[PDB]
Amino acid sequence: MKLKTTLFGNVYQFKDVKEVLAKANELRSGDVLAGVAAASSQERVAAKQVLSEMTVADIRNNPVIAYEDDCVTRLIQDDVNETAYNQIKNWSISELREYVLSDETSVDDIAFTRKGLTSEVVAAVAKICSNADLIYGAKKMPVIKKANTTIGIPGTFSARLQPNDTRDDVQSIAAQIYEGLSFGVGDAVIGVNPVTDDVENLSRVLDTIYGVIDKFNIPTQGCVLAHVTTQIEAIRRGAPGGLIFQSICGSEKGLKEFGVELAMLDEARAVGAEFNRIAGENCLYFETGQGSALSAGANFGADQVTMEARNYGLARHYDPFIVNTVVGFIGPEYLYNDRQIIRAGLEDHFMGKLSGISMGCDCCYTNHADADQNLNENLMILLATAGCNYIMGMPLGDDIMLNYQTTAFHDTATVRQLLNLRPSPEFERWLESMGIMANGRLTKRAGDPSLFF
Amino acid sequence: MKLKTTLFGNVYQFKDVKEVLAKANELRSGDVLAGVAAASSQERVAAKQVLSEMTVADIRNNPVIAYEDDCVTRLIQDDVNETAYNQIKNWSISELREYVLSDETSVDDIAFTRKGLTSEVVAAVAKICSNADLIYGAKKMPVIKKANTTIGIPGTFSARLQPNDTRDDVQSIAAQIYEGLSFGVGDAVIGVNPVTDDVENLSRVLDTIYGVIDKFNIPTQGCVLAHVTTQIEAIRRGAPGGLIFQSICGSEKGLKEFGVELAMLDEARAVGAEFNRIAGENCLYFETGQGSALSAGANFGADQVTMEARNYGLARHYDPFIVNTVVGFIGPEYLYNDRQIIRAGLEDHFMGKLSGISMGCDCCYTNHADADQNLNENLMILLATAGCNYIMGMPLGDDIMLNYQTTAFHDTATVRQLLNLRPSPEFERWLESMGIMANGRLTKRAGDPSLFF
Amino acid sequence: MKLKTTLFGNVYQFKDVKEVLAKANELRSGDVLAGVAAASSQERVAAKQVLSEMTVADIRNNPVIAYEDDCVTRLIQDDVNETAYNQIKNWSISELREYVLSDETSVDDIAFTRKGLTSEVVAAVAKICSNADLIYGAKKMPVIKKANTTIGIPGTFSARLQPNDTRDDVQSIAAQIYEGLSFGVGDAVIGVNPVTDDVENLSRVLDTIYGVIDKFNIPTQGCVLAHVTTQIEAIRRGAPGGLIFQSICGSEKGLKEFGVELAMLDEARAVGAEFNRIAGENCLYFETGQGSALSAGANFGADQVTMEARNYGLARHYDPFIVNTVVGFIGPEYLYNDRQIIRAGLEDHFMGKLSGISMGCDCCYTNHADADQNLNENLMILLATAGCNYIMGMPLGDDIMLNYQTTAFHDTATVRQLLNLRPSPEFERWLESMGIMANGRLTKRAGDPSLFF
Amino acid sequence: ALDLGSAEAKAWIGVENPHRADVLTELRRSTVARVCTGRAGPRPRTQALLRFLADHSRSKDTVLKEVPEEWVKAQGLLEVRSEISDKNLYLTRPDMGRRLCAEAVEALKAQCVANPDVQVVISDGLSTDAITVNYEEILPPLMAGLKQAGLKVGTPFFVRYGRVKIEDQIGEILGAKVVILLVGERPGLGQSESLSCYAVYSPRMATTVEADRTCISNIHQGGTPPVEAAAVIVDLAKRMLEQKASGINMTR
Ligand code: B12
Ligand SMILES: [N+]
Ligand SMILES: [N+]
Ligand SMILES: [N+]
Repeated sequence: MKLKTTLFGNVYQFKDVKEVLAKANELRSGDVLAGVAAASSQERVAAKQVLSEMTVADIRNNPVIAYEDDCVTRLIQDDVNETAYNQIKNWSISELREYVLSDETSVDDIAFTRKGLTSEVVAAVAKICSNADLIYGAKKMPVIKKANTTIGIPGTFSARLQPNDTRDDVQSIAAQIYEGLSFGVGDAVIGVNPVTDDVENLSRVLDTIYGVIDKFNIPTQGCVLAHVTTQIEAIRRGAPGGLIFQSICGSEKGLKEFGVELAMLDEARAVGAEFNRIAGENCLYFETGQGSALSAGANFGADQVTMEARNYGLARHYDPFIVNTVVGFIGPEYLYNDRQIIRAGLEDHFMGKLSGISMGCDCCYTNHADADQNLNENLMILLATAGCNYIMGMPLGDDIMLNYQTTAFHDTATVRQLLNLRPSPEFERWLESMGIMANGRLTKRAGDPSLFF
Repeated sequence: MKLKTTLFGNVYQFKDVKEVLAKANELRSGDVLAGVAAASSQERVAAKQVLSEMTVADIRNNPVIAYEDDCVTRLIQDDVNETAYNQIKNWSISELREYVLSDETSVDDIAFTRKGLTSEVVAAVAKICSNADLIYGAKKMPVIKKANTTIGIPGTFSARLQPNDTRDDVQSIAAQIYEGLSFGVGDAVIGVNPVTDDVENLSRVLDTIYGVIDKFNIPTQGCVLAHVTTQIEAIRRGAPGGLIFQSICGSEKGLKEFGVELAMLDEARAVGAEFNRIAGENCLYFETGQGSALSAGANFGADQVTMEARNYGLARHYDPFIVNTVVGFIGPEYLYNDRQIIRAGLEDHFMGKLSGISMGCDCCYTNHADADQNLNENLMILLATAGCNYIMGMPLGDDIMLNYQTTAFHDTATVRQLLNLRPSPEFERWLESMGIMANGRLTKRAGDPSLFF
Repeated sequence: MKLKTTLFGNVYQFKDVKEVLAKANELRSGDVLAGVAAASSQERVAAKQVLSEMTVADIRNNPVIAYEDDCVTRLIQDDVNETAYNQIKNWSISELREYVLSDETSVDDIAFTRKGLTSEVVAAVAKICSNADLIYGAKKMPVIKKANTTIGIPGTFSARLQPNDTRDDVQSIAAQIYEGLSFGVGDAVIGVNPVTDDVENLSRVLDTIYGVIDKFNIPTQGCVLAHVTTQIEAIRRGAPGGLIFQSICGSEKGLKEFGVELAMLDEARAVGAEFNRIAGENCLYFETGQGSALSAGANFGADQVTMEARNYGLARHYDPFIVNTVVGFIGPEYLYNDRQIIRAGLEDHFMGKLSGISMGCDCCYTNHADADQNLNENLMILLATAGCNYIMGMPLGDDIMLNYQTTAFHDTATVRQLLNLRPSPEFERWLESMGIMANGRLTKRAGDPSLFF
Repeated sequence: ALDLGSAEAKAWIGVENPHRADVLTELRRSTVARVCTGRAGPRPRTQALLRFLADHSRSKDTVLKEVPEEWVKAQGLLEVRSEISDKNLYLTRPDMGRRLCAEAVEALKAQCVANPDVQVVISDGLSTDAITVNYEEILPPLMAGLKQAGLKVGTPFFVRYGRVKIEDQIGEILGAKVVILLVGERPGLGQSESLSCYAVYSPRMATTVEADRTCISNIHQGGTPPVEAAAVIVDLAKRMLEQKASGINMTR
């Protein structure tokens, strides 16, 4: 295989695939912090060309972390459909990119092709894609899942109600819930990030969430985004189960950083089948984001885009209901400004859709990064046109606990009426009977949380 | 619970739940052969009334075979969603039947309720259901699965192409393939019942099926209905795998009669994920039928309807692409005439749809039974109105090898054009491209196998 | 009116309306170069709050240039419907922003309200609007015009074919024409920016454009973007006239920099009515862009957003077929990076749609600015969701003459197929007749310029 | 007239024609979240957006403000810093913020109590205001309870430009049984005084993972009271010493 090319008469030679995957990335502060970024725009373009000329077999046979050394690599390699792989193993990444972008390629064609891929090959395609390539490519790759609502249908747009409080106070959490429901937010999940991690806290938050669900017969699901072990524990002891959440990393050492074993995710799948109040077949929830492996010292010289794609290969194994990247949650040391956060959000969603998971995105930023709320509104609309399955929702996007800014409840209603998108069909039926929505638009009395009183 | 009722001033005593389930059955020759049928029509109605008053917990806690003594009972009991069970454990079988038939009960309502049921409870509801109850109840309970074709969508009707031969002759098998495709048959599966059970014979038939599939780019899947062990070995050796088939029974002793372990079904699921040419996530295929448990001495004093319902709780664990009862495949010792075969067909399909599996039906009969071809035409139409996922297809319904008569290729086209039903959407697009079907109807050149030459 | 506000206990004093309008702008390099930007983010929010509390009369009565000293100010002030002004003269800028964004505000409501506005009031609303506000507000404000094609209909998306050459070579210009038509580009206009400003060169390019138009009976219009004086003289001499173009500025001193009198625009309107091959009643074409007034020293202490808004109040007087800002055409001295160019693009389009003109946008950037091609793809999609009337089109977006990068021919087809938007209905009918487009999508033979031979 | 930073602007209700305005004031009193601000179509109202931008301007300022050198000396604390030299590098080099500088390790072994059982470490992190506002309210009651009916309490010291993983090096250097790090969390929009606590039992730079720490976050007046947090941190260190485990390795 070729690891070198000549650009403008100058020869650009690279050491291995891991360097080609990293230097083909668009410029971001995380690849510079890892020392794997390209030195100039010429070497970045040269790395893209070498990457585009490598075959699917070249990248599949060279995982950034060895098989025998990483359980995430094993899971990705073991889950490959070898018949689908042998069909495409000799395709160059340039040909695979044009295959995904082709209008002659149907959704059913990609359904079998993506099974012959690994996360390293998925990341390789995103690296040689433009921003419009990432949006149009992901739009023609919808992924539909079902819990108590159906998510991912083209023409629909869901949103997670995120009611976080500085003390996990059930009065503050309920207040944000009635505000989000009045805007049509909550068909993805009503997920609470807990300021604590004790079992009696989770059950108290879950009892508050489901008290509202059972009161108005809301077709949705609840979740408290604590560690998966204490989620399993609370549900095993009587707490109402809906979605089971766990943060994931693209490497085994990254999972050990979060205290997560793969057996814990198998147990979450078994606890949900025995306990959870889910009509559909999908009840798991994962969240990702570039820079997690680098933060845990568990990237092994790989770039944060390749490591993020390994999240999607790991999540695909458990067929979750929803996955969303938290694109700008950490800080500028991994994604500095508006340009890098938008690019990462488009890459992450495209790679998640190419991996076959219900990919959403937390269009967000932090106050120590070079960004503002206009970035969240820029990316939320770009990803919506890309068919993003869902975004987050908070009052004005101000998280009083996580100390960051995400999208507002106004933002989901804006995207839905701007692009003529509907909620989940089960959730839309409830908003109509509640007098909150008509023809996908908010009624006059909508946006008023005192309507529920 | 009450094991007794007073009918017309006469007290009817019943031993256990097993006797009530058996005697509440409509009259069939298999229950008489099993010594479990009701002595009179009065006792049969008495067993129905006692059954209607027993709760869900009464029948969930009383399986016809013990948990510690049967792996199928363990699989059915362990798969129960216990939260959904506690919501309905106090409901009587009478209230559960009215709950299923209710127009105020949605598909998503049953989607969660059915998870709290066991196979013995599924049979209990069918025993107190009339023929129209079994039809209307199964219609409002659609089960949609997807391989290379989507099956079970309301308004659609699929069909299995069944090209059998007395010597597994591929030229005779291929002749029946072009015959079925010219009628629109084959969107469920092109499955061959093999004369021989050797690996090379299985691979030769598979190469013939997929040679036709690959030449015309047919969206469907191939299968050879041999034992699951030789199917797996042939696929491991390089034969093209589509659907992996295995006949199932509702008891561990019954599975031993066929030579099947539950680990064999786990392996077929793992082999299909690694080898099979399937775009969707469902790739397994099971066939059932009343009388198989009694034929193996593996019913343990239970009736053939309760034992058949246990096939579905077992099959649901593996989430297969298609299941179908072979309603009158064995002989009159289990189902005697037209009335018993029609009743069992409506029973099996309703119980399968209630259990959440993609339920079809081989509307068929044997030549030593009290039936003819007009029976198959009566049952196929009643089941099509019930939303039957698929039926079989042979030239005029005559199986030159299995020595029985199923439905014809003409029968699927008749059902579709009579009830305004379409094929699988992927397959319908292919028939339109082949000039065989336009607006769901056969064209002038349809029904002509020489069109493929 | 109040020129002062207290923010966090700190009193912020502002000189006049001109300083409040300038400092309320989002951070851009042109305002820093103009010495009118806010000193801190605190003062910027202070200028926004003071601006929100000022009434419509406060800003209508305080134009950045005096009436008696500027013919553009006279044109903007004389065109005001005084009855509509008296209805809204007491409304604050905060109430006007909420009035525009309101779902209870219809297109016919804004149709009359906008007549009582001036360009300085149009800029005031945009300054206190977020990026999503500029997008959703401009979407609900469609402006429909018609030449030989109808533009601006919601659900449609047009594109200008821009075939430029380093020597005005007609064979090189014609090559880019067949390239754009093969992608569906050209329903807005086939406009050539000329290297030379002589009459015979202009006529030669016009004969080439209309030779292609007449050969294939294309419903569209040709244009050569030279000075309006030499366009008029060439058309008077017999050259085929379609759209008559002229670059405009928001001040009389700015128009003098370009050598344009307001009588020249009256003449182009009179010449078009006598000579031009236009079926509709709109035949004029203007291009704008922030920084032109500051480049000519003709902003008079005003910011580039208020000066750009004055281009629209001037253009509205002549009711042209199309107007578009060339958002990043000049350089980084006026718009530095991706964030400022995206913001200005949303600003210019919202202000143009609020002023009642058929507002497009040349999503573009220069090579000495802090931008790349992924920026153009971000802005074209955000603006398409905002109902942008049209964008530009060149092969891969590379202008071999203007030395900048705009959107590609691929970009219009991507937007249309991504957002389910159609071309101009007259032009779409022609693309369908040419076998280039079917159901709003490019056919297999589309994108091939050799199709016209 | 209205100050966007005033309490009157923070308690503003923007719902135009409400179903129950009295209920709306009940939700507004129930949370710090920016609820009940109304809407202009599907977009936020003008005043609610203006207060958002005013809060972002204040939040962006607190990112680069350091705790003064005189304040850390006014608390009698030994100031020390990581490999980071300024806050601009601190935002881009988290690795350098997780290692003590060469002069840092030597200063620790020279002036701190050796082999303690509970070692308290106070650091700025990403919020200076979380240190200066909450310190005198939480530190006296914390270091009392650790001593009243207590044990061998180490010497406090301030780590400038520090990250959380630097407490693994501190526990290794000083041989501390339990290391308590009080650190300012990243700044929010409405407030920037959020203090966090990260505690680990006998850390090792080579084997300690992040899940080995116990986290108590949102320590401020709007969240967990610093006085209330002092009692639960002392109780925590007691259980980590009894169980000899921290993070997810503890019972219940
Ligand atoms: C950013 C963040 C993360 C980041 C950390 C990466 C990074 N470089 O910052 C990521 C996304 C990985 C993350 C993951 C998790 N987080 Co977190 N995290 C935060 C957040 C918003 C900021 C913390 C902060 O400002 N630290 C100060 C800076 C200066 O220190 P730092 O060295 O830069 O950051 C380190 C710590 O923050 C630490 N960390 C981050 N989160 C958590 C959670 C726990 C339990 C622990 C022990 C440590 C830890 O990891 C970083 C590297 O050392 C807080 C919210 C808050 N307002 O405090 C939640 C928070 C601390 N996280 C929390 C949770 C629940 C988790 C998870 C356990 C979620 C899950 N179900 O798996 C995971 C696992 C953490 C682990 N064991 O490694 C909870 C803690 C609940 C509790 N009382 O135990 C908090 C309070 C809020 C929340 N719900 O997200 N988190
Ligand atoms: N990641
Ligand atoms: N059976
Ligand atoms: N301008």
